Amino acid sequence: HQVRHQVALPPNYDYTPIAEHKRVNEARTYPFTLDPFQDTAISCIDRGESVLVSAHTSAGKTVVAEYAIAQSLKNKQRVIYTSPIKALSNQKYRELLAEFGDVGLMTGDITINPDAGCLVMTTEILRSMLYRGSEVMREVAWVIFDEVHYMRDKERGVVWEETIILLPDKVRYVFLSATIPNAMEFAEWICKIHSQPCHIVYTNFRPTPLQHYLFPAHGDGIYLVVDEKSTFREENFQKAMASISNQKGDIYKIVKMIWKKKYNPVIVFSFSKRDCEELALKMSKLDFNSDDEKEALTKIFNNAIALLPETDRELPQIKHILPLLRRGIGIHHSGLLPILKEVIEILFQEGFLKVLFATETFSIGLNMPAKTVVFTSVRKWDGQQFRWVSGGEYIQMSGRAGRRGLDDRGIVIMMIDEKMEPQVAKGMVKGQADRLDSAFHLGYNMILNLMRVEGISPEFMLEHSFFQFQNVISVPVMEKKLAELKKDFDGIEVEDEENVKEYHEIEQAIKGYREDVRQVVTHPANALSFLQPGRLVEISVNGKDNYGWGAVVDFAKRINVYTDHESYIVNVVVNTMYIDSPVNLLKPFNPTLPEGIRPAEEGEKSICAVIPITLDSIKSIGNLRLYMPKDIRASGQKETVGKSLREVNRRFPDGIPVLDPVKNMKIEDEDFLKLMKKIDVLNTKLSSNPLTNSMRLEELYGKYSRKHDLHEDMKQLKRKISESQAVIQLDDLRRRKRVLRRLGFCTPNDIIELKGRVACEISSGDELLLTELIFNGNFNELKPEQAAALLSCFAFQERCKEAPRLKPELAEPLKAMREIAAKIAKIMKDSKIEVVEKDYVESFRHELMEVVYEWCRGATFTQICKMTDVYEGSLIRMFKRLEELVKELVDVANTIGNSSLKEKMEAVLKLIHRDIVSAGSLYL
Amino acid sequence: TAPFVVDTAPTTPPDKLVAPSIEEVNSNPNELRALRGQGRYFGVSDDDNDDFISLS
Ligand SMILES: [Cl-]
Ligand SMILES: [Cl-]
Repeated sequence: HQVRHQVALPPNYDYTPIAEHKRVNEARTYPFTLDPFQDTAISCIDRGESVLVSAHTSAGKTVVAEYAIAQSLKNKQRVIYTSPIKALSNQKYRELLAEFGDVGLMTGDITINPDAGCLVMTTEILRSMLYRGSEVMREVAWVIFDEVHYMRDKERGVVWEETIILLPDKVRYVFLSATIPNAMEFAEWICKIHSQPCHIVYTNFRPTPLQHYLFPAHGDGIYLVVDEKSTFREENFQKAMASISNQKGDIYKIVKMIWKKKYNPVIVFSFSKRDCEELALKMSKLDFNSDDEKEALTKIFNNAIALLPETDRELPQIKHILPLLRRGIGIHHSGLLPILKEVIEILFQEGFLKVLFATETFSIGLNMPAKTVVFTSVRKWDGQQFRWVSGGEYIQMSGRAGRRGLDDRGIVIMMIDEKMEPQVAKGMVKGQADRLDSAFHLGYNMILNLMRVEGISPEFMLEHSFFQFQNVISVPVMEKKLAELKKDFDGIEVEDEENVKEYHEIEQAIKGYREDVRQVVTHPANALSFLQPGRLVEISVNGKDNYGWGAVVDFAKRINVYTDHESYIVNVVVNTMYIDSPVNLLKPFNPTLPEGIRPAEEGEKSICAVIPITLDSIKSIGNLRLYMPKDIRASGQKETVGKSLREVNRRFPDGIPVLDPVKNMKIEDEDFLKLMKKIDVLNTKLSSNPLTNSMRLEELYGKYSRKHDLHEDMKQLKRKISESQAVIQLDDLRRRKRVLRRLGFCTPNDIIELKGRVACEISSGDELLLTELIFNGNFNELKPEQAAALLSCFAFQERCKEAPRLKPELAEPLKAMREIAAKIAKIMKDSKIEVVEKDYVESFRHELMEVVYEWCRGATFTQICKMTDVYEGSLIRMFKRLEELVKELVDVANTIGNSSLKEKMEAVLKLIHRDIVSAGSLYL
Repeated sequence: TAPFVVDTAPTTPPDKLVAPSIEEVNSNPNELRALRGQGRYFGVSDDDNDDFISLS
């Protein structure tokens, strides 16, 4: 393919062109020829210069990270590999450890070999360690950010940004990213805030090329719409979209097809745990493994299960997954037991699972691609939102198709249904990746920590923010647009009349009433009696596409409740159809015309066709009827109608005469008549306006039109500019400070209090509410299991259908805590913060208080799974977060000498951390 | 004593299904299949190039 390089340089910097660089030695060698994009980036690293690599996942970004690790270890320096989430870290830890040996891991869940030369850690742990000011950072020469484009995430994005800003200038960075369009900005931002060069290596290289296919629901096969050469097949696409417009078990057929044509392994994506298991259920009748394979994976499986006690081994979640696995069918989502999630990944890599039903998260797992990828849908819940999966997302996921060694191509199949709009579908498969736009936002833990530390400030963080940086770049571009508009406006501000204003007003009023008339006469109650064969009708479908005058062939009651206008289909002959429109896709009673169907424009040839429309598409009904052919489908008959239309238009150059709605159609109710009279009043009033006759007309009119648009663009542009100002964020800051002052976390002089200091060290739950809780004493008299239960209200982030009827020993602490939250949400409102006070209080989810409480009192796993609808894996996830939170509290208690609190929190840890909840990971 | 209370007060209806309590649940793992396996893999079974590629 092609490799693009750029570099962002500090002022007055002595730059030697990267391509001239010759490394004296290779800090790491590879058993394959480097790709130039790799070679280049590695030179950057050899030169001690930061670099953003921007490439697709199969392209080999890992080669670059590895080089930085080796070079650091070689120079006796330390290096940090930051992953987005803990699951990837574990995977990456396992991969790096085997390679370089001198490797450790620090996540929310665990710490291994913390003194190693190469540390794998999550962005969150990095963040803490920085604010914690750990000495580790001093020794660090390189920080690698894997998947840095996650910085654009609305809720988690801030952490990336925050930690980057926080890093020492001496440090150098390897940023790994998807192919983003605005790499330059990122580099430049790095360049400014860290006063060092930052390279950019970009490439669209794909080792294995993708073919994109559409599968219309209930269809008979798949349609190639984008081929290996990346060529868009318009014609096939049109066919596909029409096939669904004319029209859960399809999946079974699709997998069977894939099997039959040897396209496995396939990842079948869905966007809900539930959809995943359902789909797997349909497959199980099939069997994709040889007896040898069955034996092999059963051994692997048992070996994983071996650490677990028999009592856990007997969970039906464990016992009844094995029969799926043996058939070569996998499942993967955050709801499974972790141990199952892991071994399934493993069994997938070893090629024992030919079909894998998975949620989105599997797509960013380490080294787990397939030959084929199937989207069962492209709609995902953002909890409380309905996303058409972004182009960028479609790409990244579809990028998991095509296995470098073994496949000529990757196969991507997008299942579509009636809900699908063509533009959206077209948009995905021609996926253009999204910008990396900052999602920075102020946070209390952030602010508080900045205040705590001598040399830095909230104001600093804002100033160095990618967010603010993206502003100071964009604003001048916009002020340049505004001025260009303003100049055109002030220059176009040559209105000769205010009579024009009157003209406009009248015209539009008339236009509006005529539409009212239209609604009436085209209503089936009026129109159907006048739509006899041959009737001349003026056509305008969706009010956009004007086919001019056509002729009715027939009409009929629409058969699937629609609106009245939409309840009848009329077939009409038009002679203005664009010559290349796919008229072969038209179906006789589907008013949703195929993509491509359009009128011809100024310099195009026309053809005659029979299209189906609803009464909405009728603009006028004429008082003429063509003599229609007996068989409109017989050769030349359409063109014959067309000739007659030409003759009619030629015999009526100034418009085809229409049915008088009153004198002909007999529509004479009172309201319709005064409607016609209003139209009548305005037409004469119009004639009185001097302009209507004159020659100026369009000159004076178009002028009038232009200023207002221009005025609008300006008004709109002035706003975007207004909301791109640093002061916004600065307001947010002062407000949030009020809060911290009002709550007693910091002085009015913005000096941190004892309460601020403890809140600093809390990252797992809401640091305000938790802090308040602690200092008011709510934990003082609780037994540990109560504290556990109360604390679950911060670790639990999931949504569920069942909820417990709390006895008092849980209901009271819950109540007491909601009161404080309330007091807090008060103060939040008090400081003009965009917070809905009830939603806050309720954001602390309580539905697992009894689960946690009883787990802490010795209930078995089985029992607590029965006490809630939350998934087993989710349960363990929640416990693990709960542990992390608790450890953070143990820490703060320690550092304020509250020996009683500390012991309590420690006791909680001992209650939680046992049995299946304490099962270790297959990777560690 | 009296096996009832007098109560003429209202209680806000629960937003969600009432979950089972510790008292209602035993440690028999096979029971999960019915109680929690609905529509899940461990639920109980009924037992108790070319432009176009066809499914064919
Ligand atoms: Cl995570
Ligand atoms: Cl079997």
